[PDB]
Amino acid sequence: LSVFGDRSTGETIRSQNVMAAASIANIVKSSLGPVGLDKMLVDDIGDVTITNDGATILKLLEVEHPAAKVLCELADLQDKEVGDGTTSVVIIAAELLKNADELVKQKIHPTSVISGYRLACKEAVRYINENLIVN
Amino acid sequence: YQDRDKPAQIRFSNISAAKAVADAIRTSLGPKGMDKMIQDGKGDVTITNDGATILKQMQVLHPAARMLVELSKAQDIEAGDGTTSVVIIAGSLLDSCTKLLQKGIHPTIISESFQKALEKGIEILTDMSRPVELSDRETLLNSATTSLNSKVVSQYKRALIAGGGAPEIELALRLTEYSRTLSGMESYCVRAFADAMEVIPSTLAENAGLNPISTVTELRNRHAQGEKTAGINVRKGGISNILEELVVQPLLVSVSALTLATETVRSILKIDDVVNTR
Amino acid sequence: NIFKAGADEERAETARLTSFIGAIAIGDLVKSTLGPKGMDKILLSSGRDASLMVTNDGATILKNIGVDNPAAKVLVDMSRVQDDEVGDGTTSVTVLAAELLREAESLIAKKIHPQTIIAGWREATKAAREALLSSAVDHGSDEVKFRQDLMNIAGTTLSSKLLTHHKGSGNGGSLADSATQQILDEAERSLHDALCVLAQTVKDSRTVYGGGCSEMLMAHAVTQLANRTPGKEAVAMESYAKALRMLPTIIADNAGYDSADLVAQLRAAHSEGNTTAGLDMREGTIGDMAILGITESFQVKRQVLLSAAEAAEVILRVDNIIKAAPR
Amino acid sequence: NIFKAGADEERAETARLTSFIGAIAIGDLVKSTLGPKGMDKILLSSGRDASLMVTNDGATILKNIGVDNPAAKVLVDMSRVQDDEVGDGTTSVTVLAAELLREAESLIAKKIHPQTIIAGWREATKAAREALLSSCSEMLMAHAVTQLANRTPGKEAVAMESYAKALRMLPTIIADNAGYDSADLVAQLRAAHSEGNTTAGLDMREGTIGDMAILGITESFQVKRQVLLSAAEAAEVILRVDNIIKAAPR
Amino acid sequence: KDQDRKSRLMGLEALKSHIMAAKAVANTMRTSLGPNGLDKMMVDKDGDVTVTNDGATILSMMDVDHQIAKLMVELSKSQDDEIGDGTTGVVVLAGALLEEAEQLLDRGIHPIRIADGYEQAARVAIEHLDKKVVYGGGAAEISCALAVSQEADKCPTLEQYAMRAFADALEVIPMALSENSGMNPIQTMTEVRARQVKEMNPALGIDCLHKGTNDMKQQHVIETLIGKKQQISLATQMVRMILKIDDIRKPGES
Amino acid sequence: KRESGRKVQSGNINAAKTIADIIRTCLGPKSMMKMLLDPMGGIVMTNDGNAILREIQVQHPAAKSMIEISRTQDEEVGDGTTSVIILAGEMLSVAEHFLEQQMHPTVVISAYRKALDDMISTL
Ligand SMILES: Nc1ncnc2c1ncn2[C@@H]1O[C@H](COP(=O)(O)OP(=O)(O)O)[C@@H](O)[C@H]1O
Repeated sequence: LSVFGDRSTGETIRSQNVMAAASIANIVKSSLGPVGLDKMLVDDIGDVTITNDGATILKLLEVEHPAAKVLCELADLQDKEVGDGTTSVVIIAAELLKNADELVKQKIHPTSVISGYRLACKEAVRYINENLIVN
Repeated sequence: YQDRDKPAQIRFSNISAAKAVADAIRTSLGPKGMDKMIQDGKGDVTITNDGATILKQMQVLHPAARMLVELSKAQDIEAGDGTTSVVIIAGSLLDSCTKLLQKGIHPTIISESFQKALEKGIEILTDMSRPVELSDRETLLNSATTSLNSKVVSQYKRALIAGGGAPEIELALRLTEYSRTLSGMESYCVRAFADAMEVIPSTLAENAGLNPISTVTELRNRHAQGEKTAGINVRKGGISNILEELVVQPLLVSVSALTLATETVRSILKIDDVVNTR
Repeated sequence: NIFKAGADEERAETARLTSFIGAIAIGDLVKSTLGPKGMDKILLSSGRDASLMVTNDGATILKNIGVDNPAAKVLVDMSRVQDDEVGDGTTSVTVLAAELLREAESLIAKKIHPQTIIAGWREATKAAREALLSSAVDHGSDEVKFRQDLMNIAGTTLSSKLLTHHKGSGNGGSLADSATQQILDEAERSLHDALCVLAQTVKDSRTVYGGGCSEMLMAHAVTQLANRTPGKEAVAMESYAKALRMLPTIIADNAGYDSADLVAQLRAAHSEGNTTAGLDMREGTIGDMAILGITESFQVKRQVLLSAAEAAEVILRVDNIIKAAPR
Repeated sequence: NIFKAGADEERAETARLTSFIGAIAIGDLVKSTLGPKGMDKILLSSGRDASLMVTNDGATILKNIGVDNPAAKVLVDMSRVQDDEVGDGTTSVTVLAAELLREAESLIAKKIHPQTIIAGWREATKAAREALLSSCSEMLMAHAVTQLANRTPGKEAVAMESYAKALRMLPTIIADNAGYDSADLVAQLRAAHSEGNTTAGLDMREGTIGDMAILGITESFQVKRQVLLSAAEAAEVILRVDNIIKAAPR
Repeated sequence: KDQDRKSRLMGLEALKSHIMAAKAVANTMRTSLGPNGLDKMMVDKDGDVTVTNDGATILSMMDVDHQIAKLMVELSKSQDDEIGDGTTGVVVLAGALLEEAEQLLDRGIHPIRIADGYEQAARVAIEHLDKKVVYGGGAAEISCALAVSQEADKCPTLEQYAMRAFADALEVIPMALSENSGMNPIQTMTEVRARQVKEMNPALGIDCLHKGTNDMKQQHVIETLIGKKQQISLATQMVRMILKIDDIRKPGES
Repeated sequence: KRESGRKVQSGNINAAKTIADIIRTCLGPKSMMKMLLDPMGGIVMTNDGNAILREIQVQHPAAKSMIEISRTQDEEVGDGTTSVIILAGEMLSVAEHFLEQQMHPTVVISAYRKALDDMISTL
């Protein structure tokens, strides 16, 4: 087919988006928790913003990739809604993709994976609510 | 044979470009259709599964492939539904034509044969449909409400037919029986028309996590024994009686799809070559 | 420094090839459109995308395509004359002329001079023209029969057109109700083409059977003339007959039927009486053209025979193309 | 590893080319020698310089020359049968059979089956023999076959013409070797025999057409009958083959 | 030892490669089927030259070094002692079943499942046949294809696609006789099949010798019932034996 | 583009160590001189640790941090700046315990912060 652009299909597109989200997670993986390690942020001019906060990193992290930008838009949803847990979100979502990508290699369709993750989140919220402690 | 002059290369050039547009838009069929990523030239990126929006944002340059794009617009104006199913049907018929042309069958014989399957096809769908009363505002409410539940907003031809690709299986099943009574090249040309319809439910079964073969293979027996009520139910994730699930579509969508798709396949088949003017 | 800086000259060896390759290409371009089962064709001007269109009209294809070869421009201009003047036979003229040059290139390969070829084609065109004159059928009385012939001739002209689905000097809604202007424009063109030959049919009530009957009947008289003729003229006239027989061969090939079976059967038919057999595109076999109701005007087939022979005669007389330095 | 260690197998179009070229090559080898004005030819063996010689007999040319392809051996073996059994017409068999295969190669390119061609040649051989009994001879047989082409089904008509066209090439090659305009002499014989005059032929002495009955030139009936049959039969074998199976050399 | 240069290929790429070899042996013999079959020019190792169309003699001289093709020859060695006549019909039918199987591998069917489908259809065909005896000329193959096609609808499992493929593969024998006779194969195929339903229920064959018409019963062309039963049985058994092979390992010389 | 893993810490060490090796001999009253090739072919024979690093171009951001921290020293204290970079480079030059022993930096940093409280008390 002749077009004014470019196209690319297949399972490798899932892998390319998986390795991208996995890369963004590793940028904020070692900085998880109160003993997290600091990380440099070399801007375009030359300034170097050193910090360990995962939320501050993702606001300044600039990776020109669509899958990474989805997690950046995802960060704003968690920051505004609650204001914490953004680092665990990007790390949890990255492992679900790296594990789901392995299932896709075992001839497991993503629709069956999407259905499993939805039911797991429902039951997880149930088990969480059943094992709380009130204020 | 020598086959010095090779005008068939333009048929395979138009079929490949036509089949390419269908292969891309195939996965986005149904509620469980896999989304697709479109990136504008400026830098913006978007995600969607509506087949109509994807074809517009493809920038199709080939003439034969543009006929499928304009074909999808005709379905939107006439019926307004089944936009993605039309392009998938045309891509499979042309892919089936690639097997017939290798056997030494002419495009005109293939074109005239497909019209006979279309003529018998409309009779098959119209016979197994469910007539309704238009003045009865009860049927129109639940018909659009249940259909709108399949659309984005779920909270806020006087006939009907089942979904889940069941019209394509009854069409493919009885056309194979109709081809046994025919004579000449129309037999293989109509059988190939029947096998092409099976791409739709196998695509729905694939998107629903089921096996594409065993799903349509099981339904072809349920249609030989039962009726068109048997179709793929993605809400439950398996084969079920679609008449009970209240997942139906009007008759004009399935009829206009075969009508407009076959006319495009007949038009593409009649292309012997293209001339560049100035 | 004989011809440089734009100015070129093709010698006798190359100009003999360029003259035929240019003309034969235009014939093979639009031969697929011949017959009621003609193949469509896309036209897309370079540099612009809005010029897309699809058609199976041999006349419309030649009008829009540009031509740089002078040998091809002669054959194209001679075809546009048939479309503007007669309104029918634009495709048969281009195909019949090209098939003659295709066979002529095989004759010159046998060291047959072009002038020796032209002598045979002039004698064959007389015998071929005499065949239509004898087999032509006029209708002075029985206006019902003459009215029926106009209906058959109208269907032949309208064949392979947009409208194919549905007494003196010859100076909204679907098509059946006679949607946009493109439908009405092509409706006027093919319909005007029918009025041209139909008006010519009133001025000349003679009619001949189409579907390969007239083309095969003329080809038979040429083969008979090949029995009483000098040596080299026989081999040249034999190629004139084969060019006429290639017309129904193309009408059958475009329809998907076995052309070698149908066309060779018509030879055995016409060779032993039976000057009515032709191609039945409906069923895909041979049948009497009179019973099936297929017939064409005599002046149309006459001009198609003469314009095709006169066109090919000009190419053979050419042996060296001269191109000066373009400005 | 489908074929190795000497053994080999030729495909359809490969064995097609190998079957016709091997037979047609032997044809054009002896085409120049056909006729009283036959062109000489040199034969020079390997390792024996003293074996240099010159001749124009087609039988002497084929007996000494080696044959590698198997299809050519079938045509060369049948030529030796004509030299031993009959004793004359050896070059006519080899030239006529190759012209039949030269035309059959063209018909196969036109999507014509070999078996359909053999059905026409068998019918054509009947009308040709009937023309000899009623009766230069090469054009009489071709005239009857051309008339038979107008009294036959569709595809068989085209095969009959190639059979007549092959017979017409014999006086063409006889005239070409003599230096005369073969296109005029042969086309004049065709125009003659088509309307009476079933005694016309070539006059190599004067270089024109003359009455064979008056000039006193004639050939035996049994010789021409075997030349027609041995050529069509030999060409039938090659045309019927579609695959060649080569075994390992010992 | 000699692990270097060892053959290593498996999956669909291996099965399709095996199917590619069997098709070459079938297509080579598909033209030599019937009385109008095209002969084969065989050159012996000793330099001899022979020409014939015997299916058995073609396979004996055909020294194909591919292993999958050798099994096709070993099959025909036994057929000469059981059937005798249709040695080309076995190889031509096996190549047809493997060619149609290639369309199923793309759909995602397992080779062992196709093997079970053909074994089920082969029993339906064998059951229907009793209903230089049965009527030859391809009448039996066309009648069996209709029965297998109808019974395929009564197979609710993935073998349904394989049963349909057995019907189309059965038609290659009559489709080959029409091609070798110089006629349109598909037009002659479907016309005879429609006559077996629309015109009349009894089976009718193909007129390959260009005699009066079809209905070989009038032409007195009849084959043995044991012949046809073993023909499609040996063909199916060879297809199952080839479908159940997905690795040809041979150590190379280092 | 970017750096990740053990390559970063070992890379920052070589950068800070390299900046200290320049001015190792610029300490004391018998300090050694340095030759700075200007882009125009000129030379400056200064022996001031602040002036040397000010004129040198550095690509690693770790070197920019070492130099920028030295400039902050000059504003507060115009002496001992050369000792800061040498000690910071020597404290980082012990890469045996850092990577070859596979100790985490938090283990090293806890020891360096414990010694600093002891170094302050001893002085
Ligand atoms: N006369 C001296 N004898 C021994 N050591 C000295 C002497 N003068 C300076 N030093 C040492 O040199 C170091 C650097 O001194 P100074 O040049 O004043 O600071 P900076 O090198 O940062 O400019 C001091 O730590 C001091 O111990």
